[PDB]
Amino acid sequence: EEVQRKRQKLMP
Amino acid sequence: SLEAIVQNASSDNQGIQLSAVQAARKLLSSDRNPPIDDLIKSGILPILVHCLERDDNPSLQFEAAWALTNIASGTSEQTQAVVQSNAVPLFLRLLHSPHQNVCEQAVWALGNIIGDGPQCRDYVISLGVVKPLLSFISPSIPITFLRNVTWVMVNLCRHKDPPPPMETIQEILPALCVLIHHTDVNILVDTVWALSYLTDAGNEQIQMVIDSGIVPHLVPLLSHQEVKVQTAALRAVGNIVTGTDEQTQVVLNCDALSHFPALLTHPKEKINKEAVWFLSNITAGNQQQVQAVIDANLVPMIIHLLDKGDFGTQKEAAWAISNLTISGRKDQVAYLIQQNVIPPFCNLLTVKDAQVVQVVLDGLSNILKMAEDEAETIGNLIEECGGLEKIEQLQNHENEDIYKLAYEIIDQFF
Repeated sequence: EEVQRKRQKLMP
Repeated sequence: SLEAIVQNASSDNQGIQLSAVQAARKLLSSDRNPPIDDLIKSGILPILVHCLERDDNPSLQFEAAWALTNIASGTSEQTQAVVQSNAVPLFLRLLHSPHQNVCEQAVWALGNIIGDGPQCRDYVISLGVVKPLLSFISPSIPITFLRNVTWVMVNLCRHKDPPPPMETIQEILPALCVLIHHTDVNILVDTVWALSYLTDAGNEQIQMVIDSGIVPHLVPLLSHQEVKVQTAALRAVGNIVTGTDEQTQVVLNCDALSHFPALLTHPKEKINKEAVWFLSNITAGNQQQVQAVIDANLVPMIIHLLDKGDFGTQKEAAWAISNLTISGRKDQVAYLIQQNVIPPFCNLLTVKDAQVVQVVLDGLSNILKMAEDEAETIGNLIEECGGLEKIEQLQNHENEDIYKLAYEIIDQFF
């Protein structure tokens, strides 16, 4: 059950 | 100093303003415990939302959209503060920017908002997100952008109370039909997880998924090399086979059962468990679906998992065994008997899970009821297993149904 819901955009 | 950032973000000097909005973005992006509440209480939200309108400066709107994306990635509180500041209509408008980075950041922000919950995604859906979102799917899109689009798609299908509107499912299904032929693992995992959410919302949604034509391309993913793909695909087809007999038959007619030897022997217990759960929803079908399980040679392995599996797999296997005694013929049940189902099925009578004990007593009663000509012999098997002692001490159980049929079985068949 691994499927992201909310994602912070970090500097790559 | 955040009050100064907020002041400067208002400035009519573009350099001052861009610098302030970038400083806010940096404060929200440099680690993954950003000070989101500090920025919200500063008043920066309406200024960033205003910056989303600056079509003359794609860098300004990119930076503001990034800052808002990361505020919206926090608690539901913080996401709703972004929504309350009217960001959603401006993001929807940015979906039509000619500038791919700006589009992408708007998609990312909307994905965070949509993912907060179902009223929130219904608001975004009612404002028309779906069509522009799906219009991005193209061979010419960078793969990292396509993965962001598919993540937003999963987010649109994730809540079932209420599920997304019918019209939205109808729009999203053709996109999933396209993406299920993609080679990238992330795309496939997102696509199949979206399908597993859609098939979990009831039989009408399952019928829509079936009607899209996607199932013959979903079933072969049960044998994908990537276990995350397999896990999602097995969840999705498992959901489908919780439907009617005919919907189940669609999956069976995609050669589904030929994939199960590798799932039942898979190193991963969660795979074994979901596989037996699937199978249990097949043995609950008509006699022909029961026979299809028998002829795929899956029964010895189901019994082996009932014997030696983890507790969750053992529970699903007890369900598969008990279910088979619904529409199965006497000879299909006799085949189970010849496969030595009885000892590992009776050993489950001791588990503290009252539901499992119930299901096993159920199955034992049903099989004994229809095995007349040598029911006595089956009693021997229950007796010499040590299972008769299990029943005669379940006599003193707490649950009403449990000791009820324990007394019933010991009375009629012993």
